[PDB]
Amino acid sequence: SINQKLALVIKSGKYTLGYKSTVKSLRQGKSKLIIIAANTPVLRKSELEYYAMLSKTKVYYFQGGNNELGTAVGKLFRVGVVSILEAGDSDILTTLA
Amino acid sequence: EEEQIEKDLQGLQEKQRLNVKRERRRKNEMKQKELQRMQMNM
Amino acid sequence: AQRVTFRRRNPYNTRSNKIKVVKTPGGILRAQHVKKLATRPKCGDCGSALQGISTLRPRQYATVSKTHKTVSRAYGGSRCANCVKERIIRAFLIEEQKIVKKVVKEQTEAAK
Amino acid sequence: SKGNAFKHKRALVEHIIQAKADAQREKALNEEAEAR
Amino acid sequence: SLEWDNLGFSLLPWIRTGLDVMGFETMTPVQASTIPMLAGNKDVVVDSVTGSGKTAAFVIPVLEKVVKEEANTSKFKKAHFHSLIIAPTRELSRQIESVVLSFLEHYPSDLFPIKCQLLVGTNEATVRDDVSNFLRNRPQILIGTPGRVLDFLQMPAVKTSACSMVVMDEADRLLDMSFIKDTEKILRLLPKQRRTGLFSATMRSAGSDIFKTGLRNPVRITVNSSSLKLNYCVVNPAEKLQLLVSILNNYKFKKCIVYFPTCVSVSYFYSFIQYLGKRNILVNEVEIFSLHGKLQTSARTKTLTAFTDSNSVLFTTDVAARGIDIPDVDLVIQLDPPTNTDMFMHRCGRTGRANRVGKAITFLNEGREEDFIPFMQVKNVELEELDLEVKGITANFYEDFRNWILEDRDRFDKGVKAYVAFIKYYSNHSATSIFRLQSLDYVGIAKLYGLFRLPRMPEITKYLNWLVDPPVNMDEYKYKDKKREKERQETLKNISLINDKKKLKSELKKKNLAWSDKTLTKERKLERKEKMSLKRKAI
Ligand SMILES: [Zn+2]
Repeated sequence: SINQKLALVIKSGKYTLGYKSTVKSLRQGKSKLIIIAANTPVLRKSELEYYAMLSKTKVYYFQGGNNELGTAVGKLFRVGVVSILEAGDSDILTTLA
Repeated sequence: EEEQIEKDLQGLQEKQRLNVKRERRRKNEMKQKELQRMQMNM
Repeated sequence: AQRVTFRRRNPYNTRSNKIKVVKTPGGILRAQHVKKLATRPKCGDCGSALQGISTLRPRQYATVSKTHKTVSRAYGGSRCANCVKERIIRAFLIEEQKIVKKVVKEQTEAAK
Repeated sequence: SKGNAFKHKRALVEHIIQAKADAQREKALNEEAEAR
Repeated sequence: SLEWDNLGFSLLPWIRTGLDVMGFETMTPVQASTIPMLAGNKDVVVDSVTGSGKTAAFVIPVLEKVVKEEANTSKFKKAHFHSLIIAPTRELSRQIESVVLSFLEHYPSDLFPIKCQLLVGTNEATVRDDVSNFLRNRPQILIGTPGRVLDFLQMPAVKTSACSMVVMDEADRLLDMSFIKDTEKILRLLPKQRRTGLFSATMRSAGSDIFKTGLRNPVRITVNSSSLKLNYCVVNPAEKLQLLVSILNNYKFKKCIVYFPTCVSVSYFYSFIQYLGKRNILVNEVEIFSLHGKLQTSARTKTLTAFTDSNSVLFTTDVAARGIDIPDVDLVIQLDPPTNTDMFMHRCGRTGRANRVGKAITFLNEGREEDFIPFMQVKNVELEELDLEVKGITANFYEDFRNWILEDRDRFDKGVKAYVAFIKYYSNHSATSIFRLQSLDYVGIAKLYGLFRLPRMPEITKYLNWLVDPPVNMDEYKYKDKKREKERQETLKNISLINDKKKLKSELKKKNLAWSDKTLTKERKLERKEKMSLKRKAI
């Protein structure tokens, strides 16, 4: 699954939840992968896509809303986009996911 | 003299039992409430 | 405990004529008609009150300087800051998408 | 207090201090009960 | 296997060299089961017995993580740190820092250095000196007590954003009710995404409070193995100090640690025992020291290093009970059982290293002594009763204490203050049934401290004066100190004025109480009716 890898990343790796943190990490070049929820607004989604193209950061389109993505991460609040600074113990980066 | 010790031990134990029960009740209620709230946005 | 009444032709409790009671320097209570309150200018995109613009009656804007009814930013005095930011971002992204689509069309028509 | 658990100032203060006492006591309450 | 070579992640060559020079001949089970995981994206919760390699067990992964995350490089920023280490007492943190320095001794040159800084409350260095040398020296390891590290982190010159490793030693004590207020703030300042290591010999007691630290991917670790003797004596309180003497000059030991409830008690009884030794009451090659936690830091360090360095007795509070290890300690005496029983195992735990022949003794008040032993038994602790004769007391000991108190009024003040402090300390006691204020031998305890009058307390008035039958007036009692003698005489000459000030304060408090006018009205009615009945019944 993809939820197990995300949960392992949150448990052991390094991550940023939210649009502002994701954009800041994209600017700083510390992002390895950005997971985008399907519920995010179109303008912010396009801005994130352009920033990822500029920073050459891999993009994964999550199959669910921001609340499903928040539950997958392990937080009881909605998250619209996640950025993976360090995979840590998990292998989400290796499997092209 | 010892009646006060017996009374306060019994009272604190009953309070602890009621606290455990009410925490279990509220935990179930809020978990159901947050699940329903999270699912209502779609 | 003195009673006062309208000072103009209209005898009805209409929105146009509203009365306040004031004590004049003669020691007596007298009525005074109050004008309609001014409404803050609103943004043309979201309808929120514009920041940094004085609130006046429609004809009172003709007598004040331009700094009291504008903002130094583009669209200042017509649209708020967030709406202008969205407009800039949207325009740039639309232009980029047009460029990408044109390149894609050039490539897909280059096969033949 | 929003649920009308306290009826005036003294009740709230007494509840706070009693909560402090109980939060001091609960950890040893179980072993004391087992001892008797 | 317990071999350094066959560990999972192939420890760094200089860490291995430091280990080999230090030795240990192998790696302990704690270091075998904690180092692979604390450096492997897992938070750690470790319970282990005292002196089982725990300090190195959380120091080696710290250095491994520091090297791994490129903390020892020019890329590392200024005013930033990598790892934090917290301990409940200053001596424990200084000892941890000494261990880290010993490990870093063999750190190779020709590379960006790795340094540590100790942040403890001291009278030799303000927090601004700490900030200045933190900026100048740029360390990657911080070690300290919660108060000074909280003050240090609150300074705007220090940035905590690059921290990636937090270690709490004696984590059950740092999550205690008293320390939780400071540690909550300390963890609030630091980033949440980090690796946490909690280490404590009684980590099970802090049951659900470990998640207050913010563990992410945790693994609890429990390590288990007659090393030492646990005794107790049930005697009248007024004899307790005498019994202490009868142990000091008769038992066989190299180091004896005597625990006292309060700091003022430590100083007061230290002075009185020194006075007894002046008169040659106890004749032995014993050097007696006092060490409580309210001293200046330099004095505490000097006293501890003098005691650690020939037969020595230490009068210490619970500061020295936990963590610190003084070798060659033979005897441990707990003049009173501790306020919390969890620390009891620590107080008598200073001995028994490598199954050494060491004895622990405790004293009981004869009233509710039937409850302490079964309480420890339920907690899997067996206390074998010891019978000790009260040698050298026929009639004079309390008389000697009393006539020594009469020499200086400062001695009287210290004694009464210590007695009242002990009464307050007994008031804050867990296991209320075992330690009852009502059943407390107030007269016995007062006789123990040499006092000749019960201080005005609610406890004394309710649950129970002149111990010396011919009373002594305070007017002829001389303070013996020139500066304060004139102040006392001035206050004596102003007795009526201060009394009237307090009288006016009392009247104003009367008028400011709840519905005071109504209370005066009710008193008027009651007084009139009662004084009418006082004659109408007689007539
Ligand atoms: Zn707008």
